[PDB]
Amino acid sequence: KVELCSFSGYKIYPGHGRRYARTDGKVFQFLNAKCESAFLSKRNPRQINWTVLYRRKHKKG
Amino acid sequence: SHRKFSAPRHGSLGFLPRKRSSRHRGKVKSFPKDDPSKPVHLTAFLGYKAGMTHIVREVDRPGSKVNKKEVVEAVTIVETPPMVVVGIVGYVETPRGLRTFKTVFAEHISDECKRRFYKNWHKSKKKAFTKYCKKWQDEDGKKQLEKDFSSMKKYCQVIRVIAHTQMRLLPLRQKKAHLMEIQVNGGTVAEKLDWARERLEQQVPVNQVFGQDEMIDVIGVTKGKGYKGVTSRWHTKKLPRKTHRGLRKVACIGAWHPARVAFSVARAGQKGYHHRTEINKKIYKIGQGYLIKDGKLIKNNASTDYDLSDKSINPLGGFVHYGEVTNDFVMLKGCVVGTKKRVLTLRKSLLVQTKRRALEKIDLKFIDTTSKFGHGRFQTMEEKKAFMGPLKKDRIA
Amino acid sequence: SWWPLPLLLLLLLLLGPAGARAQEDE
Amino acid sequence: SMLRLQKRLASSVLRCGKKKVWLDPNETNEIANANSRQQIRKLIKDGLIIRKPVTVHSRAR
Amino acid sequence: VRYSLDPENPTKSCKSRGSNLRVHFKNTRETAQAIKGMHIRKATKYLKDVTLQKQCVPFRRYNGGVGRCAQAKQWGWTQGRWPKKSAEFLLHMLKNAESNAELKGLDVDSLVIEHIQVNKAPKMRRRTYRAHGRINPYMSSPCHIEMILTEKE
RNA sequence: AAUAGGGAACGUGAGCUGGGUUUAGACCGUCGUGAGACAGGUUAGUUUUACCCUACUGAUGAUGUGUUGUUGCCAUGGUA
RNA sequence: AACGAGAUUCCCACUGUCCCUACCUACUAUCCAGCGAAACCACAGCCAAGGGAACGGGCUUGGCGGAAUCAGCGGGGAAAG
RNA sequence: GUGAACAGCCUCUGGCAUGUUGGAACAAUGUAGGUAAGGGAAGUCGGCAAGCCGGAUCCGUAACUUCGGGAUAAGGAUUG
Ligand SMILES: O=C(c1ccc(-n2nnc3cccnc32)cc1)N(c1ncccc1Cl)[C@@H]1CCCNC1
Ligand SMILES: [Mg+2]
Ligand SMILES: [Mg+2]
Repeated sequence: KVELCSFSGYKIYPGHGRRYARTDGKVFQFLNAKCESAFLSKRNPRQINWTVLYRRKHKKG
Repeated sequence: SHRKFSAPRHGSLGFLPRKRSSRHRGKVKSFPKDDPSKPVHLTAFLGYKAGMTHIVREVDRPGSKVNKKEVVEAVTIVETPPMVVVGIVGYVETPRGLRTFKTVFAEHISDECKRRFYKNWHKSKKKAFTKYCKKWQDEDGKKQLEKDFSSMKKYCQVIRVIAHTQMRLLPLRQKKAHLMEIQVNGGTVAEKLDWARERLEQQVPVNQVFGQDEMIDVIGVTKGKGYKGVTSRWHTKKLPRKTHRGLRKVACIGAWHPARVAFSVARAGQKGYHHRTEINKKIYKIGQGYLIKDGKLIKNNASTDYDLSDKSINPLGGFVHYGEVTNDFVMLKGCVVGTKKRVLTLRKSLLVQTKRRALEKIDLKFIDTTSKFGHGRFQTMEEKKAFMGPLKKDRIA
Repeated sequence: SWWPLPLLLLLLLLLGPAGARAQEDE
Repeated sequence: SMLRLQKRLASSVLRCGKKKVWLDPNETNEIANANSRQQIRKLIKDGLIIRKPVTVHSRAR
Repeated sequence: VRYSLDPENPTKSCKSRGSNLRVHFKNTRETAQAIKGMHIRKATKYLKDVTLQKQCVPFRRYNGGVGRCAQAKQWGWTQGRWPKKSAEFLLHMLKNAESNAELKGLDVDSLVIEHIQVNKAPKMRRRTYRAHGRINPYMSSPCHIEMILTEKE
């Protein structure tokens, strides 16, 4: 199954990336360590530019 | 006396002259021993590894927890253009071993065989086999060239085939063909020799030699690591930090009374670039590469029954350090001896096995061709600019 | 010129003592 | 063509350091013909030996 | 003066000598073996290439520690080295030999280096300063060079 | 699975470490008139050299085939 | 009590000390041009066993024994001082 | 200039050619400097070595005490 990453909203193919689980039962998907680190750096995707949630708030392409 | 704590030998003494091998092309030390009850076929084949990807497949295995689930597997792919048969060798059995009876080369020989017969193709007059091709055409040489087949048929009992690769179909720099010498294991030695007289100077593809979900050997020379120390060549333990004159050394290298260092001890030298044989590598897919121009270029590799997408197995951005695979390929589960772009010889296994891991049918579901030149996340160039959209790339119309 | 001059006597003086000490078993 | 003397004599008559003195490298043999301080003062007036001012050390920021 | 092994015909001969000159004996011995029997227009063209490092000198006798080059395969040897000072002095009096040849009236398209030997000169000393207050010598080891040239026929 | 016993100059300090022992400082106890003594206790205490020969490990090469090249065979040695 | 470059035991924090190593950087080592020593040295330098001043490199009986060398290496020379 | 500062770091006046040599290469082993997933003394005679903590402001500080101390105890919060 082909999923989406929980930080940047890009698409993860099976074989790639890393999955993360927190003690409150939430499970997250990351496709590289650039997305994995900023999630662990208590940081919100909507400010950084390359992510999909930035392309949705601002009317980008 | 008596170490107080048992521990086994570091490294194997069965590979003990850890030496730069005297060959770049892997040498088949042993072809599969035959009986004449089988139909006539080849046993070995040259190929060049391009790189690795991974895969997804619905693995059928009753008993296991792997059963009826998708499981990723590392796969290498090996670019194999068809060989071209040039020579026939005959070996007569002696009480000292095999001995080459004589050889017969083809009526007219390619450019890239002849380049292998020189150390400087530039300075050469390109003169090899020029007087040998004129005994196929004169009346006197032709009756004693086909006499050398009839004497080959009478005395020698195992025959082999000299074939080379077509380097023109490859993205490398080399343009010297690699000239192998591979054993035919057919029926009688008359049918085994007539099968090669039929098919001199002709192509032999890789699907004619090997089959899908069949298990072979891989012979090649390893990645060369250079002159490395005791703790990296032999994986010896480091000494503590407080050690004067060095950490990465083996401390004692012998007792007093054998007053002489042993071969069994570990000491520094050349690591890597050794001739090795991996056994029991399963073939996952036989490729067919970049066919006829009626439909202009059907790429169509890595397009499984569950994919149904116009893909090609060369990844997005090309194979790193290799090039771009336009030929047939064989993809093998797991890691394979050698650097990228290195000649490795595939070979049918000597032993027979059942084991339930051989003889199982593998059916693919997915091959990624994502970019290996970074943390690539797209698989075709169509897929990217659907997601990425318009850019400042075109920006004129 | 040409004819130069003599140098100096070596005048060596002893120093070290059986390397780094060391005492035998008692 | 050793100009080490005239480099020294010009730094003592221009009241400066050895670094500061002398632009124009074309009149080599003329200023090598000097050996006096009065010879070196007639080259100051003829522009062959200049003072080459202080490296800028702006207190602006 | 008198040399080693005077030539069989001093009419068609030439000779040159350099004494007490500060080169290494062990370097100059082994490039004099490299041009023994060699024609004078080939020995010059060889000796220029030793300085340019296009063609090396095989160190056969005094070879301890000498590295393995690729350019010594021509000589049938493994070890070689490119002494440019040593190939400059016996190129400097290779010119002095052919200066005497036209001065006696000889043809320099026929001169071979028949006889060239190198033997030791008296050592001259200076000193180094080593650990714990000691003195050890830096002794220079110069050489005497003599060559005999002869028209070939 | 089992946590068998040993040897190789009580293997192994130009391989290490220096805890112990085993110099010189100091403290305590017993002993001696005393200086001092005590495998009795405690504490602080410089650990040098390979570039030689062989051995071992890798690296060129040597002999022989007229020269030179490609493809090979396996004596023997290792071996999981 | 205060203070110790004093001796010791535990705990928290921290960490490649360790599991178990890996990679990068400088300076070398390495190769070249030049310049260039010293300790050391009976003769020398492949072993197994025997005998022997009881632990040979040489001697006896066996095993065997091709030039010339390079980067390392620390078993031996009961290595040097 | 920064700063509590004759600290450290950077520059001007004034000096110098990198400390008795240059080139090419970037193997081992070293010397000196870093970094490391998960665990955190399991290493070791011993937490040796390295790493943590560190400035200043606002709070807040125990046992014990020769009432002076301890005490920058400890433990937090902040900093453009
Ligand atoms: O300098 C020496 C030193 C070392 C060896 C010799 N030797 N050894 N064998 C010798 C034969 C002849 C002559 N001298 C010889 C001489 C002196 N030191 C030293 N090292 C260890 C123990 C004692 C000392 Cl004093 C110093 C101490 C301070 C730190 N740096 C080292
Ligand atoms: Mg075989
Ligand atoms: Mg391993």
